[PDB]
Amino acid sequence: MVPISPIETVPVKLKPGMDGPKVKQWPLTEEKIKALVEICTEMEKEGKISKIGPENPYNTPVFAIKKKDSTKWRKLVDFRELNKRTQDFWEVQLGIPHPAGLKKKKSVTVLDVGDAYFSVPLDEDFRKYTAFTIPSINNETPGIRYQYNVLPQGWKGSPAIFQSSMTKILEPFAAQNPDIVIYQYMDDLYVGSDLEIGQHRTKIEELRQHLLRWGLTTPDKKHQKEPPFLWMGYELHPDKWTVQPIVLPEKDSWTVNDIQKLVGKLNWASQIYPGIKVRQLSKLLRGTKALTEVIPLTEEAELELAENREILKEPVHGVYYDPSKDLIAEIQKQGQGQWTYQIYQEPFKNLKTGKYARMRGAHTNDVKQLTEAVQKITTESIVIWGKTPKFKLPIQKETWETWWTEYWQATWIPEWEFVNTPPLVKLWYQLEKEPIVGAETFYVDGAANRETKLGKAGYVTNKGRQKVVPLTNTTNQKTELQAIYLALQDSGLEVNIVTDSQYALGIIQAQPDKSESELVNQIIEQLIKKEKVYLAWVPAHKGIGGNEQVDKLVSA
Amino acid sequence: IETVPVKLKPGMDGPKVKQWPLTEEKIKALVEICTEMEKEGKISKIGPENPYNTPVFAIKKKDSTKWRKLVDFRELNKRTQDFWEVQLGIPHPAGLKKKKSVTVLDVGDAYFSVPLDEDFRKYTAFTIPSINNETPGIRYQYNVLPQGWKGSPAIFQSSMTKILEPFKKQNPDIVIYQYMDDLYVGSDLEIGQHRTKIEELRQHLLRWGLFLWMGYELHPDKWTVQPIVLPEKDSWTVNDIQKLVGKLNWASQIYPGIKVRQLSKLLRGTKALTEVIPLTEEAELELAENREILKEPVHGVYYDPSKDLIAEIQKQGQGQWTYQIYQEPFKNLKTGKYARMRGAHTNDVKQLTEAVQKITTESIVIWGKTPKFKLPIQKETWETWWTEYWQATWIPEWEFVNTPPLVKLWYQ
Ligand SMILES: Cc1cc(/C=C/C#N)cc(C)c1Nc1ccnc(Nc2ccc(C#N)cc2)n1
Ligand SMILES: Cc1c(CO)cnn1-c1ccc(F)cc1
Ligand SMILES: Cc1c(CO)cnn1-c1ccc(F)cc1
Ligand SMILES: [Mg+2]
Repeated sequence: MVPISPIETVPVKLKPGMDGPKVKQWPLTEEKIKALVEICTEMEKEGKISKIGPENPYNTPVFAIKKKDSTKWRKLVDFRELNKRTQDFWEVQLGIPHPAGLKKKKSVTVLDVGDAYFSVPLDEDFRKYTAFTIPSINNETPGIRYQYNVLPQGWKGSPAIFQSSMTKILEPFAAQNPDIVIYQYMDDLYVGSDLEIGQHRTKIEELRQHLLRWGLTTPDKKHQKEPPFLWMGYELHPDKWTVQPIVLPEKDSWTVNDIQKLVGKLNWASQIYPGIKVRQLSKLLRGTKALTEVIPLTEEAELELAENREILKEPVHGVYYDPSKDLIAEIQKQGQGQWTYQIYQEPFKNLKTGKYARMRGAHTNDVKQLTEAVQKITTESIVIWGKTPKFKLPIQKETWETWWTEYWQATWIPEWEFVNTPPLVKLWYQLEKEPIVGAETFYVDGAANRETKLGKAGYVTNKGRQKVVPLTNTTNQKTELQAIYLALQDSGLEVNIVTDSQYALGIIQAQPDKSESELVNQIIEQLIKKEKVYLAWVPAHKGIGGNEQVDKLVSA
Repeated sequence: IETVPVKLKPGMDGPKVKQWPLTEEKIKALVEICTEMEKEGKISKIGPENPYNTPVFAIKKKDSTKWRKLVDFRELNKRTQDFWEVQLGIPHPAGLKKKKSVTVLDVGDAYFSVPLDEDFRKYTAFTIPSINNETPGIRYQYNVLPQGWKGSPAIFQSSMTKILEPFKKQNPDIVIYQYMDDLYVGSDLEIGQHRTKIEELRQHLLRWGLFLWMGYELHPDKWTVQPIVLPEKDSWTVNDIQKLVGKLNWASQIYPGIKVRQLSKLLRGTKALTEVIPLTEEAELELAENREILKEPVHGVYYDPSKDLIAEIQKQGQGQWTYQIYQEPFKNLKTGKYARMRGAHTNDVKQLTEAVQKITTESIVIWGKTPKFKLPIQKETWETWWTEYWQATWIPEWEFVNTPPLVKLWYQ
């Protein structure tokens, strides 16, 4: 006997106040019972389960599932109830590596750890909660009672405990062999390196020797698995990666469910294929959510789909990360609140691509969206590469400078350079800091009846220009904007506007270039045509000249 | 030896808080720091049976080549029981803000000498993430009192009093205040002499068996405030008067007797914004009466220790920021303005982060607690960048303002 190191058990508890499962065993056909008896007899010989006395109060139901085509049964213990009562664990399998952050490897070998997969010991005090019963034939004897000595498949704690146990075993090997990488997925270990293939093979044997210390055997006959690997929806190759094949179906009719799966495919593709756009296709899913409902595609959605098909015409691959080189991120504006980006090190070789969509809100502008896109790419890049890429942005340095210095919020974007690739992001209007000498002054106001929704909007000016428009289906807030629109419409290229509307000021001070409100949009269109606009606020009803006058006119 | 029993609040489980993304250089710094801490027995590796997490990062202090580990215990602190245990409470010294020099020392390293209660340790769990999650995150928990945890100064307090006993007796005029990992030491002495006493205090701690060498020099006696002031002009445009009336209207919420009637009647008729309006007698008197009102403090302003402090900040442009600290609206406990530089001439977010830290410091000195901030920034912008500029060992609460305040005008 060669002494082996025991794998240390993880102490496990039920959630506070909760007891273990007690769940009736379903009746089973005599056929299924005999198969379970045989299966458990073998499992018991291997030390995986043990027969227990009558004193154990707990139970979890056991099933016999027939493999398709097979004459051979499989045992299924349904742990759903125990899992509800089991404590939460630290789950390390969240945070999957992104292929774009991986490093190129000369060789990647796969080892089968399945022997260990079913061999990790379960905490002795917790074992009783895993009790199950094979029903006796004819119900004429007590059922055969077992409990698990090892991590049960399907139990809540098995994946985390297996991963942590394997990690602890592998740790000294990884640490003392910096020239390889080791990754654990299910019952396989993947080992890559840049070593000469002989040396690489040596490291593999050494790893096999190291695992033997715990008595974990890796099969002599080695793995069928080779690069390329199909993993988590990707294809990993030694020098490149991509997403698994993306094929968009042909249809004369589309439903909620199909458009959902279409967008999901497009979203997945967008991390490699540049320029993917989901806006119009996503819009078809607005509200609704009756899954089998057939939605007519808009012309816009058809156009977007056709554009995506062309992008997806032939395979595209990303390269891996070279830590000795800068990361560059480039962004383009696609329209309709859509942004797209590429991250690369060498020109014309992308590590990855991606997209960003405008957040839903009443009002927005291109500069804010660009800023948001930058912060998203930054965060993603910290996750994947641990550093911020240098940005190439379709906005001039002078434009950015004017924006951030005058914007009411603190705002920042990290090191970046202008790339001239239309459409460029620009400031469509900027309001004056001081009243304009020689420009006509418009005092505006509006008011609406809360019940009838009847209202008025208008202005009076220092030149005696005046207007009041009667309105229907309007609100006080809307009339305040309506009045500002009239002042813009009727004035020359330079204008001073005085309003009492905090609402209107709040919107305009937010500097939107686009809005869900048609009124705000037409106001923006007017602002764009002016040379100079000064907007002044005064409090309402204070006796302020020209504000008093127009307030009276519009109050009916 | 003999840990103080610690528990969470009734009905509360431990913090589970996601670790945010860390740069390569921060991960590397944390790996080195934690390797040593583990060797010194301060922290221990933990298993999967510990679900809890608190975020960690690292900062580089002003004038230092070395990283400092910073755990963000904000969630754990909310969930931890308050401490009445031996001590009823520390009445906050009111004289601290009256000293001519207050030096801030990082004393947090002393906490590591006290073992943490065995059953509470799991709640201190934290993770060092790996780049691109290529290797499992390194999981630790504290075996001793962690820096940044509110229970630490509470539990260490008996030891600290003992350590500082000969210094207090030798120096009765010195005001020493402890907040989290910071020790605030005031004096009215000449600064060279002040600095000597500080180093004198340092040795007391050092000889006890030890970032202590540092100090942060404040002068709270010179801290100013921003009363409401009105322009003094020889000629007023229509625009000037409208701004004045607007400002006074706003002020009249804060102050009882403000009147705009006579000033507003200067605006009679509809006039060009740039036209100069001479002031009438009635308007001039009214303006004078308003000026006098504004030289008095605000009525019914009082600090309530049972209520949160709220801090609002406005960006005034050209590296200028104004702020107000209050409990109830329009009753300001403090107002202020920073024309302060500290680099960041091209970076708004660095400036804001520095402002947040300076305001929090002021709040600690004056009331002995941190304010909840209302920050004029988008959440995503703040969260992406703030940890790059953070130099403090504590962190305050914050929320985000997405609608431009009209009142920015009048603190300007
Ligand atoms: C995450 C990961 C998944 C698999 C495999 C998962 C599966 N199935 C295999 C390995 C070795 C790793 N870990 C790492 C770590 C650093 N660089 C790399 N680069 C790298 C990995 C695979 C190929 C290939 N072919 C090329 C380069 N892999
Ligand atoms: C989400 C967050 C916080 C939480 O306030 C602090 N830093 N971060 C963060 C850190 C790195 C990033 F890239 C993006 C965000
Ligand atoms: C131009 C517009 C919209 C759409 O832009 C909504 N209301 N109004 C409007 C209608 C009449 C007005 F006098 C002023 C504004
Ligand atoms: Mg009105």
